Amino acid sequence: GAMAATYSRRVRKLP
Amino acid sequence: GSHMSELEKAMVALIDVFHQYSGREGDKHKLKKSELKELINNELSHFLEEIKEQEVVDKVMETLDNDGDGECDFQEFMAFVAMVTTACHEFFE
Amino acid sequence: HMSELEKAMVALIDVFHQYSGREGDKHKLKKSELKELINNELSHFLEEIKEQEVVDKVMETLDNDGDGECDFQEFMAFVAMVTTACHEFF
Ligand SMILES: [Ca+2]
Ligand SMILES: [Ca+2]
Ligand SMILES: [Ca+2]
Ligand SMILES: [Ca+2]
Repeated sequence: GAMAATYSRRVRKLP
Repeated sequence: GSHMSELEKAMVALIDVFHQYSGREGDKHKLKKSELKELINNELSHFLEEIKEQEVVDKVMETLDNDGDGECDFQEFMAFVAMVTTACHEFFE
Repeated sequence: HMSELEKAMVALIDVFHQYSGREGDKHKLKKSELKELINNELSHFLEEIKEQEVVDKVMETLDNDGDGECDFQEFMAFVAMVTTACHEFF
């Protein structure tokens, strides 16, 4: 909060 | 552990906020500049200054768009999240 | 009142700092901290890491500045990678 303005190895199955 | 971790719930939220805005107009799997604008203005109102100039959203979308299709897909949105998160972190060390 | 998106970003930072702070360089994840992060905090998205070779490969993939460890920017690329893969199955 300043702020920054702008301009700047295996997956499971899982149900 | 067996509970969904904060990391894993963080990730889910990234997916959810994307689809909640990408689903609004046109392609439901991509953010056109209008959707991206709303996302940033409504969900990053503490980290990013509000966008009201069209030129800004054009420039942000230009930097974000690497498939060159004029819209932000999820992979490209993650890159954007990475960038923003990294910036806030740089002011935290 | 921070948004869900903003809270998610902060939690990404908080978990990196929790694990990176345990051993050695307190601002980077070494291989052992990385294996623990994945096994402890990603057990529903990634298969458990049981073998050294797997940690080696992951760190090798993640380590783009060549120092053998994973800094925060390299961690975000990891999170982008994983989240994007999961995004498919949803
Ligand atoms: Ca859309
Ligand atoms: Ca695109
Ligand atoms: Ca460390
Ligand atoms: Ca590195």
